[PDB]
Amino acid sequence: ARGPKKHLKRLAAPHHWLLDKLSGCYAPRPSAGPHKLRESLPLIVFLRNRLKYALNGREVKAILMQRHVKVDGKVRTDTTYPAGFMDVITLDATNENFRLVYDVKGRFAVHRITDEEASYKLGKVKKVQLGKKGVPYVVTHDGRTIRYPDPNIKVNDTVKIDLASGKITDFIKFDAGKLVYVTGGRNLGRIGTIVHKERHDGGFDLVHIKDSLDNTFVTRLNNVFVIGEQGKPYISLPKGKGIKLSIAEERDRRRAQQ
Amino acid sequence: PRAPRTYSKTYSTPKRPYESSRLDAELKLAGEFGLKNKKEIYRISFQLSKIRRAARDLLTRDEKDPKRLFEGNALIRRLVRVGVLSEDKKKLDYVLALKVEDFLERRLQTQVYKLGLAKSVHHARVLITQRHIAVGKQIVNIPSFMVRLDSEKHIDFAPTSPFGGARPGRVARRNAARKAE
Amino acid sequence: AKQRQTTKSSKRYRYSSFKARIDDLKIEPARNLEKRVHDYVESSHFLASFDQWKEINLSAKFTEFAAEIEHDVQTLPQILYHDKKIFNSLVSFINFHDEFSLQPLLDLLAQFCHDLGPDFLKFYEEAIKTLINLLDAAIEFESSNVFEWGFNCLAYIFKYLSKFLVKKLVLTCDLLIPLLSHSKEYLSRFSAEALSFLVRKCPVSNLREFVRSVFEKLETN
Amino acid sequence: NPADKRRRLAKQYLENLKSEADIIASRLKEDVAEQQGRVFRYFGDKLLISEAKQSFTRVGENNLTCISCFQPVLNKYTFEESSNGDKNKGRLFAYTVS
Amino acid sequence: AVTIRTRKVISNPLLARKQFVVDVLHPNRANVSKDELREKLAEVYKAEKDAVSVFGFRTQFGGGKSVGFGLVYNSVAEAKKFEPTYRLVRYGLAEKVEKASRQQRKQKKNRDKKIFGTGKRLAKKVARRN
RNA sequence: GAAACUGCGAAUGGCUCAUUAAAUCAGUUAUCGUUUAUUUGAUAGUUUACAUGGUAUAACUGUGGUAAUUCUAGA
Ligand SMILES: [Mg+2]
Ligand SMILES: [Mg+2]
Ligand SMILES: [Mg+2]
Ligand SMILES: [Mg+2]
Ligand SMILES: [Mg+2]
Ligand SMILES: [Mg+2]
Ligand SMILES: [Mg+2]
Ligand SMILES: [Mg+2]
Ligand SMILES: [Mg+2]
Repeated sequence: ARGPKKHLKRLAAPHHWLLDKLSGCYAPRPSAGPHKLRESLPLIVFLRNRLKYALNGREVKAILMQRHVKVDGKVRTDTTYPAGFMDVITLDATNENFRLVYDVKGRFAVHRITDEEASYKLGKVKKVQLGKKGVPYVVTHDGRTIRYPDPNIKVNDTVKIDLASGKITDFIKFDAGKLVYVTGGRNLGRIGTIVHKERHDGGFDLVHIKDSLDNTFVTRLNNVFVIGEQGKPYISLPKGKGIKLSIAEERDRRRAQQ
Repeated sequence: PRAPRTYSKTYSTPKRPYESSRLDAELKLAGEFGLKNKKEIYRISFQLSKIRRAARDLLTRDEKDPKRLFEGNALIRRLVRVGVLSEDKKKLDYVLALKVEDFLERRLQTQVYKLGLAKSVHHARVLITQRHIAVGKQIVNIPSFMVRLDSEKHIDFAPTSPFGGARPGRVARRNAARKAE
Repeated sequence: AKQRQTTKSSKRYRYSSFKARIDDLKIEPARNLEKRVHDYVESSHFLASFDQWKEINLSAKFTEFAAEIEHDVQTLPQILYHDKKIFNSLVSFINFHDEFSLQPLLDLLAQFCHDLGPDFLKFYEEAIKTLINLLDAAIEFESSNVFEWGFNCLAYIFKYLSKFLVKKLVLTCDLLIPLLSHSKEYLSRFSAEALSFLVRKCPVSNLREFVRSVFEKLETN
Repeated sequence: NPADKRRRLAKQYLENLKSEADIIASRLKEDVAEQQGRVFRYFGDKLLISEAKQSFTRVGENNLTCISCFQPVLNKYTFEESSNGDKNKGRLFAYTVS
Repeated sequence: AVTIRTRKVISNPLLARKQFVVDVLHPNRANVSKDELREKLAEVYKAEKDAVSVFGFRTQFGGGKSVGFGLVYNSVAEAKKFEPTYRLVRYGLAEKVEKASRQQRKQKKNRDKKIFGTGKRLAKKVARRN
């Protein structure tokens, strides 16, 4: 190609969006934004294929141009705006606030939250560095740069960002015993507690995570997101609480509730 | 272009179509079940072979294997639901003991014959293809329709059928009109 | 400006300024001939509109208002017996000035007066005072729809209480003087239309008193 | 305006309840409870089975097969009794077959 | 008799409407045209007919029942604002815009691409030349 | 609101497999070895002003050339 691509085939789209393979030939290409293309949910999919509020792309555009959707407290009018992990989506006219959190299956789940919970979000500290004029700043996972961070904040820590003012309220250090959320790999969407962090200089660090059921799994550090201390998450969790459950029991409880 | 839509063949030609004993076997199956052609027999045989090969592969696995337990249980549930496998025989070994006749009886044609709605298997076929038979509240015109245990008690003449309480067909009212005239 | 949007474009969606909407807006409910929910009633106007608004509006304030008043509005006699608490709740929620919930509340307030007109007279002064505060509050936050809801509700109350208000229209005018004399041209303009309906309905004898009083007042905006 | 008419009927109906006496509020719910298809006559506990005055009246006809009873009822919508005629005001009838 | 049952009802104040799936039982009848379904739905939900849209109706094999999708806008103006133009034309609320076939418009576009400016100067130039 | 100037796009998409045998490509690395429109977040009291020019032109008015073109000359 002689330049950046602008089209996305449905088969090539991220699997977790759950798009019909025969509905059309192309899928919404997320525009540039806070989150990466493969780890983002465009607003069109959320409003049409998840909430079912709109029946087609044009109706989604009509909703957006009416300025009823807010992302992180800001109005967005792009159909393919890349909303992502820990993103707050507010619909005032319908009066709901949603937090984009993966389910156990590995898919963004429609999780409704209260207003007081919608007032803040969490961000994994991807980078800390001194800017121009000797002003420290922190870059989070969603591309937010916050100046004058607390000196104790380091990489791999989590910062509680208030949406209205965009300032850090609290933070969590990355240490053993902390509650973590998996954001990648086939363990995507699971929740557990840190046990040990294995370090390899010049390589990818590995973290051992133990679930509430005592099952243990190892994951690369890049896919780990600290969300609080054990038993005290700073955000409301989706149904299932990030516990992976086998297939036989899946049959079992589906029958039981049925 | 749009993504492909998958397709598959539902029947396979036999290893040796020319065995005299075989030819007599399809003669029996077609004659007793009123099958139009040999392709129906081959289709049922192919489905049965797939089922029993899966059962054999599951048996080869060690007992208590999660894959074995899950998949064998699913297969037994499906076979019980369609009715080929009786309730008291819920083990993978008896699945290997199934026969083509078991599936053939569950065909809507044969069931219609047994229930007494038709005087011949061919009469059952013509009744089904002419939209006179309804399972539950819905009309089925396909002789190859497989009946479930729950569906078995709901087979009846369709509401729209002249035999099911609707007005007489075209021939009857035509004859009545000419007689009146 | 001076060449107003006389020639409309082919665009289906067009931007309109608040002043543009206000200039085009006019307070006269009767000219609107669209089918109204309250026209068809089984128990009461209030109940007929109350169920409908539950279907359309999902605002938090309205939902809270509905739950408090749901049990006491099932029947017209129940509304009459519990009229005091119903009016207090309606006034309480309107004062919050939540635009998401104003439309169902303002409509129900008019329909409330429709059910028990002569009984609403004891509520009349508070109802008008609540609207005046709302319309004054509406100036701070731009929403033309809020003005349309408020004044139509005022117009509706006049229509249902047309007989009683006409007898003492000078009192009704006295309440609306801040609106009629308000600095904004449109707020005075809208109020004038609402009060105009009462005037055209007046007996000549009652009118002569009203015209004398206003001329006495005439002796800002 | 028919709403005024309902108000008049409601007003007269309200005056009746005041003669019948919280109490007014509950009784208001009860009268319309026929519209809402739910049980609204909770009187089982207060009932007195033991003191029931029982009687058996012999009849000539054989194998009395069914009985139908007619009860005039005040209608809340129009506040008039269901009696066919003025002579039948508050007269209870029972019909029997054999 | 004909019965209309509404299922999977959703309230979309974003678009200011109510969505649902309409199931229509019509024994002894071929089917129900969109007009009667619209007037019955309008009566049931107490709205103006112009505010009711219905489409996508399929009668199952064997007849006797149909399934489609139905929309009820909160008022007529919003229906005009959001409803697709073609559905408006179906209901007669809007008039079909008459336009030339795509090939004619494309050919005209190309011919106008060839000319530069208003083109009157070329007209007078060729008039004087000939 | 035609025309024209201005801004953006036209480097996406669609088609074909000619060349290509550690080349392409698959998996897996690196940029402490570099560019990056756009989106998103930060970020600039230190630079006649009740606001400067044609150092200028299109569209447009008008005069024309060529057999001919999405050609264009002078004013
Ligand atoms: Mg490194
Ligand atoms: Mg037929
Ligand atoms: Mg240009
Ligand atoms: Mg080649
Ligand atoms: Mg070579
Ligand atoms: Mg190599
Ligand atoms: Mg751009
Ligand atoms: Mg920027
Ligand atoms: Mg020049």
